[PDB]
This record gives sequence, structure tokens and C-alpha cells, in this order.
Amino acid sequence: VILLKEGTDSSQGIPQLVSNISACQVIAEAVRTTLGPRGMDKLIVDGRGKATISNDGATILKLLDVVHPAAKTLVDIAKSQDAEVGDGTTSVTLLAAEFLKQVKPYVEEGLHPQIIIRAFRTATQLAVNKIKEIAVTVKKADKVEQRKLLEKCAMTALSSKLISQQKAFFAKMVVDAVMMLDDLLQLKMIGIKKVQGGALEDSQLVAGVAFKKTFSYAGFEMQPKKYH
Amino acid sequence: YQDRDKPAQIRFSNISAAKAVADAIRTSLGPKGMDKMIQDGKGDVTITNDGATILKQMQVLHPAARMLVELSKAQDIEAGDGTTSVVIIAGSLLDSCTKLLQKGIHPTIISESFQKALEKGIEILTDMSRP
Amino acid sequence: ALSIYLENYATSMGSREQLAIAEFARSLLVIPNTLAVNAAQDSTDLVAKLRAFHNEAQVNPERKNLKWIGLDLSNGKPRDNKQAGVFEPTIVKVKSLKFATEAAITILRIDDLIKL
Amino acid sequence: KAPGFAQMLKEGAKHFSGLEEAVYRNIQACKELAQTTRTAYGPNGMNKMVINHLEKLFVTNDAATILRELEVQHPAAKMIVMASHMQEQEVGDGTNFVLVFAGALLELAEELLRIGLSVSEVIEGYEIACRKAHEILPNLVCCSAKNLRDIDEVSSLLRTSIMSKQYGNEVFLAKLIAQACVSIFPDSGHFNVDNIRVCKILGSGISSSSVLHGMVFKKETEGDVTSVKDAKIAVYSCPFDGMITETKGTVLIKTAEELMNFSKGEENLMDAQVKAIADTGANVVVTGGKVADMALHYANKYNIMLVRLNSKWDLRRLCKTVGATALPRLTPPVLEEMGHCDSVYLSEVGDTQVVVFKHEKEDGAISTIVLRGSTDNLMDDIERAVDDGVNTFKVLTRDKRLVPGGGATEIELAKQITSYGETCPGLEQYAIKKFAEAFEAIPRALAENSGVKANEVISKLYAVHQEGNKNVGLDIEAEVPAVKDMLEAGILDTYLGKYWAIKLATNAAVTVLRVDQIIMAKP
Amino acid sequence: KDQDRKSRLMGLEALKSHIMAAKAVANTMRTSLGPNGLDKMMVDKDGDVTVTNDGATILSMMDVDHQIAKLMVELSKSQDDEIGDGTTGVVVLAGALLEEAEQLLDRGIHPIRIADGYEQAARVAIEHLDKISDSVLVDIKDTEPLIQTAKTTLGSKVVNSCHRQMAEIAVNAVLTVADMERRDVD
Amino acid sequence: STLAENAGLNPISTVTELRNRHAQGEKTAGINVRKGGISNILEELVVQPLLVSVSALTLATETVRSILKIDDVVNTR
Amino acid sequence: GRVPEEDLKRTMMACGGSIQTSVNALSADVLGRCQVFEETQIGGERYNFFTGCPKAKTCTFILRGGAEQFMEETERSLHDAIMIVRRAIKNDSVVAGGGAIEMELSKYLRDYSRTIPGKQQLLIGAYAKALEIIPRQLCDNAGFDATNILNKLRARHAQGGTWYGVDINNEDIADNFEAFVWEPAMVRINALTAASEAACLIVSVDETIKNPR
Amino acid sequence: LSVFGDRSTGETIRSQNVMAAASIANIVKSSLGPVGLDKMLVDDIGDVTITNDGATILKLLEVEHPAAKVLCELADLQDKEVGDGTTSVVIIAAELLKNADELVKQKIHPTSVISGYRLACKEAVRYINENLIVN
Repeated sequence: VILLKEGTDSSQGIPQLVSNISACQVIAEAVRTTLGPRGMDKLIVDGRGKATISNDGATILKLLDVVHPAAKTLVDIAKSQDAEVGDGTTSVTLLAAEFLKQVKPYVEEGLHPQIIIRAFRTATQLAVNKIKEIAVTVKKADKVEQRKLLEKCAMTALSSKLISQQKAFFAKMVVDAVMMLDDLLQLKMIGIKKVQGGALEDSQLVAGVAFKKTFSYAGFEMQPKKYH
Repeated sequence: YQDRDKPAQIRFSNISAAKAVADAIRTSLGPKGMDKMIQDGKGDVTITNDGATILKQMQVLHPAARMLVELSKAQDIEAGDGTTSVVIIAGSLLDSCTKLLQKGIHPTIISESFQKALEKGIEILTDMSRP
Repeated sequence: ALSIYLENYATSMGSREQLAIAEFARSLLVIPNTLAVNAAQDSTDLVAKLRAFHNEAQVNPERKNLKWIGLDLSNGKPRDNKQAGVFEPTIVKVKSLKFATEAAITILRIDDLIKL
Repeated sequence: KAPGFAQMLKEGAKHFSGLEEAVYRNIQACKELAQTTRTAYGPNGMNKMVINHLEKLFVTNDAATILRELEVQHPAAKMIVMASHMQEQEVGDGTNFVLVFAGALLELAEELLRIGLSVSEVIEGYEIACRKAHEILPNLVCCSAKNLRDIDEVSSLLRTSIMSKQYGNEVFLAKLIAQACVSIFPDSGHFNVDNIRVCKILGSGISSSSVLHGMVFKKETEGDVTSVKDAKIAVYSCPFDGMITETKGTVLIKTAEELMNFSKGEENLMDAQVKAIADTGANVVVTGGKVADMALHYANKYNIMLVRLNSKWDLRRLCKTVGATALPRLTPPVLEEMGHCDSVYLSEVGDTQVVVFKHEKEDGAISTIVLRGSTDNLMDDIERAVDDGVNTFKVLTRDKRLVPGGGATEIELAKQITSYGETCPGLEQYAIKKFAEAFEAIPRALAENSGVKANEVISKLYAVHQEGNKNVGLDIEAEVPAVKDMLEAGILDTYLGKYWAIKLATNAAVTVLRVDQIIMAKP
Repeated sequence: KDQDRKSRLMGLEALKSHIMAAKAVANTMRTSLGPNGLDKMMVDKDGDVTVTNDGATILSMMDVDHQIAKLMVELSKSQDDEIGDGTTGVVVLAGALLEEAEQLLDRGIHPIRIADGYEQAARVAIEHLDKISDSVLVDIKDTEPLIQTAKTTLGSKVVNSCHRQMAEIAVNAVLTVADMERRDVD
Repeated sequence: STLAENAGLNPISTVTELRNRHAQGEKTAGINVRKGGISNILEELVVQPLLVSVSALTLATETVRSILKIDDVVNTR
Repeated sequence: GRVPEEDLKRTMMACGGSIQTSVNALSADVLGRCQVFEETQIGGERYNFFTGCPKAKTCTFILRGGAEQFMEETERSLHDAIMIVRRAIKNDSVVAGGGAIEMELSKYLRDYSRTIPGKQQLLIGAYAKALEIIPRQLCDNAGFDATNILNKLRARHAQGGTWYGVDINNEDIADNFEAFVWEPAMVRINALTAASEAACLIVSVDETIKNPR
Repeated sequence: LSVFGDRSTGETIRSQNVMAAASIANIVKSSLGPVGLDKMLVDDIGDVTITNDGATILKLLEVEHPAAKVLCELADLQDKEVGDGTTSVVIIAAELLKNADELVKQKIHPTSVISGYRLACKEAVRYINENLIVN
């Protein structure tokens, strides 16, 4: 009759942490195969039956909206990494679930959670110090122009792809499109449009805005196409 | 098609029993073959990887599966080696026959065809051998 | 001591054997982990303290790094067994590792059971 | 079929028989209340993934927020929760002291009742030990606040209260709250937490926060006016939008030209409405909801400073300070109900413009801490540290007496009370000794939350106290279960925090022990 | 939200389940391939009744609620604008490649590795087709054989009664809107 | 593929690699379990007589042909 | 006419005008400007475009190919190619990608954990093994054998390797620094910090509370 | 297949032999060292032989399982050869199986595990011999 909970579901101790560790691995499995350029795609269907195919880890987590409490922590952390950077959400999501998996058997053996936190806070700072000590600055290495090194980095992602035979042309289109912008660079600014048919090398790079122009109404031999 | 009479169920019954004997003895092939645990009815237990000893201590009851056991004895008398390789080859051919029979090929056509591969097979091994 | 050496030796071979030699290294720690539990002490800390004094012996041979440090059960602290006189025969640790390895090999090869 | 339930005749309530120990059951409801907050005790307290009634996720370790969200239905637990609410009066800390200590008194009382000691004799021992504890607690006073109004002094003592609410960032928060508290202590005999307000703004991190005078509001000034010294501030709850007439006011429009005529008539009316604001000698206006586009230019026409306060608590905050009350009509020229202020201006701090109500002409005894954080849940948890931190020094305006923390007083006060029970003959010694062991639960909470064998902490804390080394507490460290001096480290607790906590905790425990049967009723 | 009753299946059990759906769409159309193909009786939502063997019409009416099967239909929507004829050949070949892939998943091949293998073989096939190709109207604009070849394919449909008159009409139309020299017909 | 599996190798890539070495080379290419990988078996001196491989295909195929010819089994008494 | 709103709004930010629905408010306030406009003949169809706009912080890249999957697969790879070039110019300090830095930290933390007596030894080592997942899944997703690569990769770092990592193209290890497979060091630093801070929030939690609603 | 017995294959057979050897180790795990705890031995009649010696336990320990009997036959080899270290053998062998069984779940073949453990024992005996102290 007189109980304390009366609907208030609550559990504490080691079983709660282990339950959250397993729930976090589910979010990892949802974005485990999408790591890298050649990662497997993921098909997502909304309520209306509309399909969504994408191998981007950030876009996948936005569409899931998992209701588990522990899973929301990773999603909000990964979402913040997407807003601040736009890349690395999968690495953050996988490492977090993997830090939780490796300390899982020690948590079951009676190791306190707070001792585990001192290790991550300690190992993290040592890792961040090792990155800066071993990292290398590359601005004018080998007296090569930046337009050439950036071409190598561009074709690297495009290597052994469907445009591998003509990636020299496509590699220059990336460096050209980025160099056209001002100091404030952003991915959304540089748009892309698709035109079926024709050779791969015929891909054009308009400096301004471009569109198909399906307008085929009357008006020819008038309406001068050039304006100052 | 109706396929009222189903005598093919006995082929799949003999192939499954024949393939079962091969699937067990498969892992024990070679020097690095995984050992197997045999337990006598009295209570004794033993460990071995010799495929010949495992087939004898299997107590095979199916007729088709017994043909693989008697087949392995024929290899021991004739050659004395490759006892385990024979049962593995027969199990895979019958497993391959399960795909051909589903396509509507008769066992007699499959039987006569395998003899032609055996005839050409012996020529392949004999040509590449070292006298 | 073998927990650090075999873990470093595993990185030299590879070829689907780096993990097995590493797990062989981690498996030996059960002995100091079990002796610590029986001595009413924190096994996670004492096992970690042994591997630290033994790992420092591998980094450099300088005398500041302690060497051949054992485990004292009463005081619940590592101690140099050369001074404490906690010695064992060599054939014990050699045969026990050999016989234990042959036993796990004999069981790992068992992938099936047939009853009659 | 007989024999049915025994001692069940009042609405069929669950009446525990003599074998079922009805008193033992009300205690178990209080022990479960402690376990929900025993882990959140100390600087290494564990956070609680609290789910609000609005299905909102919040991760916090504050005791008052846990109980406010945890619907405690058992009455035996409500009494201890009522002591926590009474703990908030006269002091703003020591809440978990009431939960952990009272839970130990009741948990240890079961060991006495199981032996056969009467509940009325257990109460007499706790009342005697509580009276004895109040005599020993002044003798444990190590230091006392100099009252020099020094930020170096106020920030140093404030570090202990900030920790266990927001650990790690106790340096920044101690300096900021010290700068806010020191600026009001000159107002002798009038310090209160209501003056030191808090304004959270989405920002980079906690390090980007600062203190500013006057009632700061995060919403920048919508109008084009930079500064205005007008006293009359007109507050309206109704937003600037299309007017509606309280009478019939039937508006019929058929043609398109008539639509434009009525539209022009509304703009001419709104131009007269904002004209009335300046006619009443008020160049400032506040709005709750949206603000219209044409009315915005009218605010810049007469140079009327436009102000937007979407939060309701922000509006009521001004109603009780300047006096400007919100009226239901849209711009009624009611000059009588307007406010009074010495200075109103905009200021950019941390790359964000915020409205300010500074008191330049008047002396000024109001401040505000502008917190910055990249998460709303994080700033809210930091706000709870400000209340528990500011209220710590609202108590120091009273008798300035500090005692050691980290479980140091709990062992010495237990050691002094245990000796009193050993030499006191009779049956009261059993409950007096257990009153001392109840204090040991607090060091046991700090040790368990830090990952340390609690029995080893009690063994060491008693040895150093046996040698007379008072002011020794638990050294918060994962890999070091030893102890250290709380005086040298600077960890200090408040006297009145322990006084009112030991008092209210004992009354809550005694009030639960005095109850032996819960009975339903009907009006 | 709505995590309850959420679909959850992955690994080989999911790929084989996806392959099982594509095979049903292929086996349904494998019989309707060619002039001797078996027709399909389609009943419309309005109660109508129609019978045909057109691969495109079969897929448009086939409202398969499985998502993997919908992609097979979206593929054929584009094929009608490029190939026109072998709409059943695409679906029948896809079902064959997925059926043979199921034998590879048991051997332990990854799906992405099979994807790379078929892409390599598809290039070998496309390279071989040009070798065994032949021209018709090379270096000359002619209308006689252009009427002949198009007339053969039309003989399978209901235009067989007057198939010859349709082929001459399809030539003058394309010849009118487009020029055989530019070779860019719209 | 069974020998490669027992030797810790990949059953597919081992026979898939050897089928290319046999198209280009000879029968010397085979699995060497002593070293744990593909090697030239002619150099390792790991050989068997011809009768083992010939009698295996001969007797195994005759058993498969015999089992294939079984239409049904009759229980006598 | 018949211009998509995205292209119009892309030209809005490029020209600096405003898309006004009704034609009654059209005036100089909403009208845009440009330097050179010309109608071209890309692939036979006409493509309008304003070049040298006042707020010309945008552009467009028209793709060509034999099908949509040639362009869609090309569309995915170019968007990251823009980010790679966008990253190298911003941050000059970089580290080897493909999990090369993750294996170096695994060597440093693991060798450091041995010198740390206490319970932190097993945990800092556990932190090191957790970094293996980044080069591991790149091998598993690429269809390679993670065992043969990770063992061959972890062995190279011990002998002196610091930039060797996973090569998604060839099933072998490669010097990702010499191969110009780079990533920003500060972006990788923020990944470890957000990872540990995210794991610490879950590890520091011990109980969940739920108001009945 | 029809037979006059029973068969059971798969990875679970390794796990069943792993959990069996792990069980036999836990019977002599807490009794390791000179401060080892005593343990009862309820015979079939009802006698109770209380002792902490690991060798005396395994001689009297009767667990009708094949994998456990392998470790019992293993105990006789160590007792006759040396006469000590039998308890550490059963405990070391149990952890190698519990760890190897985890590798088998990571698609590591037992032959690759058997090869690693053989080389580790060889190098371990080398490092031991290089770090002795003569009598």
C-alpha cells in the first residue's frame, strides 16, 4: 500500500553503469561501419516513408534521436563536435564507447568509477602533450607551392575512385574552388550541381551561381545575355 | 510442375548423412588438424586426430554414411594414406550434387559426367607428377 | 617480470601470434593477483606495483630502478626477495609454465565431443 | 478464512504486526532516502541523471534538486526532507548532512530496538547527545573570519562550499562570488542572497564569466538607444502587436483600399500610443512577448529605450526592485505605476550586449554574476553552486566561527561524545554511543565516493585524534587513502551549518522514532 | 522517440534478408523475359484488370512495401530513359548477382569486396562488348535498315498486326526533330 | 581451404592465391603448415605418391556415383 | 524564371539583394548587382551565372559523367576534398591520419602506464587499447584483415615508426605522412578530450532518477 | 545423422571445456600460498577432509568431466616430476583458456593461439634462465 517509489523507477550501483556502457555501444554500432571514406552506407526511413542514404556519422545521429538517457550524452557531445568542426563525430563516438568497453570488466570486479575518471583525465592530458610534441608544421615544405601540395591531398581522397584516371583534372577543381573564396571559408558556400552525360573531364567550375535554367518559354533573339 | 512422387527426399537424406560424416572429419585434416574428443559408453574418453580411428568409433547407422566408412577402409588397404582426404572429397561432391539436383539434372547424367572428370583428372595429376 | 617482457616480445613477431603472446603475458598476473586476494590486500594495486618496478628494470639498467622485486603477503607491500629470502626452485617455474601451456594446448585442440 | 491479518482495522492499511516491526519499516524508507544522496556527498560526489517532469534530462549532484525531482511519497521520508527544507532556512548548506546523519541515527536505532531497548529511551539518548554535541562544537572552532572584506580572505574560505557542487573550477567561482559578496558587506546588517543575482548566457566556458553591478539581463537592447538616465520605466506584459478594442470594436473591411486605410489608421494609432509614453515622461519601455516592426521605429523616434524580457521571472525581478508593474493593456499611459531607476544602459561583456540597471545616484547594494557556459544544464548546475556559495557567507555575517571539514569534526565530535557515554551509567549510553557512530557515516561517505576503504579512513582518523592531532580530515585522492590537516589545506566548514544540521537531523530522527503506526484518514 | 518496436537486424542475417527480397522481385520478372515471356495479371486499385509482360509496367504497379525492393523499382525508372528494352534484364541480372553473392557470404567474403569484384568484372564485360560490336549506318545516312531492325523488336507487342507501318513512322519523327549528322536526338 | 583453415590462414585467399600461382606456375605451389603460409612445396620436400591422389578420386567418385544411383531403400525381413 | 530558391538564395548572398515575394516592394533596396554576367552553353543547355558579384563568397561546380552514380559518388568525395584543402590552409600543424597517431599514443601511454604504480596502470593501458579501434575499423570496413595489419602496424611503431598507419587502398601499412594523409592536430586533440569527457560523464553516473509522468 | 550415441560441435564445446577448467581452478584459487584458506571435501560416505593444500585437494577432488580429468592427470605429472607448483599450474592453465576463448570469439584460430603460447613459453624459460641466482 504505502511504498516509496510508486512508479519512480530507479536503480543504482554497478548494474546502472554497466547498463549505460552497453547502451553506449549501440550508438557505436550504428556508426561503426561508416568510419573512413570507403565506409558502408546507412539507410534511414522517416515516418512518411522517405528514404535517407548517407555514410556521414553526424547526419546519422541527428536522424536517430535515441531515447536512452546514456545514449543522449554521446549524441549531444557528437552534435556539438559537428557544429564546432563538422568532422570527427564518429571518432569521438567510437572512442567513448571503447573507453567504456575496456573499463567494463574492471567495473564488474569492484573497481570504483572515480578511479577510472582519474585515469582518463590523466591519460588524456598525456596524449594531448604527445600530439603537440610529435606534430609537424607543413607550410612551405620542399620549397613547393601550396597549390601543389593541396593537389596531392585532394587526389588522396579521390584515389582509386570512379574518377581515378582523370583525378588530375578533378584535383585542380578542388584547389581552384577553395582558392576563389575569401579568408572566411565554408563548405556550404561552394555549391555543386549535377549534369548527366558527357565525359568526366567536362565537369565545369563556374565562379558564380549556376543552375540548369529549365526556362524554355518564348523570348529568343531578345533579352541580351550580357550586362555590365 | 506437381512433383507428386518425391523420391528425391532419399537423395537429400543420403547426401545429408554422407555430408555429416565429412563435416566432422574435416577439421582433423593435416598435421595442424584440430583434435577430436571421443567418449566410450563405459565412461572412458580419448583424444585423437587420425580420421580412420574417428570413423570406426562413430557407430554409423545410416546406409549411405556407412559407404563413406567402408570407402575409407578401401583407401587404407590400397594406398594406406589419404584416409581422411577421401571422405572429405566425397562429402563435397555430394554437397555439390545438391545444387545440381535442384537445377533438374538427373543422377545418371551427374554420375556419367563425374567419370569424365575422373578420366581427365587422372591425366592431369599424372602429367604434372615427378617420376 | 614476464608480463612486461613477453608483451614487448609480442610486438616483434606479429603474424596472428601477437595477441596470443600478449594474453599469455596477462595470464601470468593471476598468480600475484590471487596471492594478493588471499593476503587480504588490494590485488589491483599490488599487481600494478610489481609490474612498475619490473618495467623500470627493462627501461634502463640503472641502479635507482629496483630489480627482482617480489610480493610480501604479511605487510601487504612489495619487497626484494633476494634480501627477504623468498626463493623457489627454477624447475618449478619452468615446468609449471611448460605443463600449464601443454594442458591449455590439449584442451584448445578439442573442438568436438562424441558420446557413445 | 481465519486467522487473517492481525492489527488491521483502519481502512485496511498495511499495519505491520509485532513480528514485522512496524518501526523497522519506516526506518527502511529513510535509509533508502540516504542511499539516493549518500553517493553525492563530498567533492567526488556522483552525479544523478535526473529526468524532469517535463521529460528533460539533467545531470546534477545537488541534493535539493534530487529531492525536488524525486517525488518522495513516504511520510517518514518527508519529515527528513522537511528538515532539509528547514536546513535551507538559517543556512544554505549541509542538506546531505541531514540525510546522511539522520539515516545513520535511524539505521543504528534498529540495532538498539532489536536488542530490546525502548524507543522512548533511544530518544532520550539522542537528545542528550545532541545537547552534548552543541557544547563540544565551539571547542572545535579552529579559525574565524577576520571580516576584513578581503577577496583573498572571502575567496579562500569560500572554496570549501563551491566544491562538491562544481569541482575543479573552485578557483574562478571563488574569486567571482567574492567580488560580488565583498561589494555588499559594507551594507552592514542587510546582506542577503536576493541582492546577488545570477544571469546565465550561452558562451564558451565557465572561465569566460565575470561580475557586473545592477540587475543584468542577457537580452540586449532592441532599440537604437545606447544609454538613458530616465527614472520612469514603463513595464507592460502585453506585447507590441495589432491592437484589439476591449469594447465591441467591430472592424468590417470589404475592398482592398479599405484594408490599406485601416492599416494606416493602426499605424497612426500606434504612433500616438508610443507618443503617449514620451508624454508621461518615460523614455524606457519593457515588453514581454514579441515587438512589432513599426512600433520599434517609434521607440527610436522619441528615443524611447526598448527593452525585451521574455522570461517571466525576469519581469517579476524588476517589479520588486524598481516598482514598475506590468499592466494588461498595450501601452496605457499609466505614469503612477511606473518604476524608478538611477541609470539604465547597455554594455558589451564577453562579446555579448546585456541590459543593465545600475544604481549610480543611489548607494547601490545589488549585484549580478554573469555566467558563461556552452550548455544550459551546465550553467544551471553552476548556479546551484552560487546559491550554496553565497549563502555560506550570508551565515558569516552572523557569528564568524569556522570548524574543520573533511570529516574531521565528525570523528572528534564522535570521540568526545563516545567518552561521555562510556562514563555515563544507565541505558542512555547505548543510544549515546550510537549517536557518535552516526557521525562516522560522513567520513565513510567521503571515503566511499573517493574509492577508498572506509574502515581504513576511520582507523587513521581516530589514531591521529588519539594523539591530539585535531583538524585532520580525509585527504581527497584516488591513489592515497591517507589523511592530511584540513587547516593547512584550507578546508573549513561553518559553525552554524553543523549546529543547525545536527539539531534538525536529530529532531527528524526523533520525530520518526516517536511514530509507530501510519494511519489513513478522510475529511 | 519511438524506440519501442524499432527494427534491429544486422550482419549476414540482414544481407541475406535483403537479398531474399530482391530475388522475389527478380523471380517474379524472370518469367516475363523475352517474346515468349509469361504475362502478369495486374489488378488496379480502382478494380480494373490488365494483362501484360512489360518489365517497366510490372514494376510500376508492383507496390512492394519492402525498402530494398523499392530501390529496384527506382533503378528501372531511370533505365526506361536510357535503355528502353531490357528493363527485365537489369532486374533479372541484379537478382542473379545477389543470389550468387549469397554463396560468397558463406565463404566469408565482405559485401564491399564483392562490390569491388563486380565493378572489375563489369568493366571487363563493357570492354568485351565493344570488341564484338558491329555498325549499321556508319559514314552514311540511310533509312532502309533503320526501319528493318526496329521492326523486329516491335513484332512481339500488340503492334504485330501493323508492325511495319509503325517503324517507318518512328524514323521520320526522329529524323525530323534531330539530324543524323549531329547524333544528338531529344 | 581446409588445410589453410587449420594453418590459421584465410581459407579463401589461400586457395584464391594458389589458383593464380597454378595458372602461372606449376603444382609446386601448396600450403606449408610448417612455416604457416604459402610456399614452394617442391623445396620443402613435402610430397606424396601418385596412387594416394589417384585412388582417392577413383574410389570417392565411385562411391558418389553409387550413392547418386540410390533411388530408394527397401526394408526387408 | 523557374530558378530554384536555393540557387536564388545562393545568388542573394553572392549579389547581396533580397528575394521579395510581391512585385510591389521591388526597388533598389532588394535589387542586386554583379560585375560580369554571361549565358554559356555547358553541355548544350544554357546556364546563367553572375561572375564577380560584390559579395562573391560562393561559387558552383558543374559535374559531368555517364550516370548519376558517377556524379553522386564523385559528389561525396569532393565535399571532403574541399574540407581537406580547407583544413590544411587553416591549421598548419597536422598529424598522420589513418590511425597512425592513435597507435603512437598507444605506445606512449602503454609504456608510461608501466612506470605508474597503482590502479592507474591497468586503466591507462586500457585507455591505450581503446585507441586501436580507429585503425581497426578502417581495416574491417575496407575488407582487410585487422589482425595482420594491426600486428604489422604495432610492430612498426615499436621499431621507430611514428606516422605509419592504415592504407584503405592497398592492404598494407604505409607512411601516411609521406602519403599526405594528414589531419589537424587540434581537431584530433578535441576528439580525445570530447571522448574522455563523454566517457567520464557516463562513468561518473551511478544512478538514474525518473519523475513519474 | 542417426547414431547409437550423441554428438555436439561448435565453439560452445571450447567454452564448455573452458568453464570446466575455470571451475576446477576456483576450487584451488583461494587456497594458494601459505595463507591459503581451508576447504571441505565431502566424500560419498560423509567424511569431511578439511585442508588447504592444493595438491591434496586435486588428488581427492572428483569432478566427472573430461577437461577436468586432463588437469588431474596433469597434476600427477607435476607432482612426480618436481613435487610442487601443482596449484599454480591449474590456475595458470585456466586463465590461458579463458583468455584464448576470448580470442576465438575475435576470429583467432586456436592453431594461431597454440603457436603463440608455445613461443611464449620458450622465451619465458629463456628470460628465467638469464635472471637466476646460483646456489
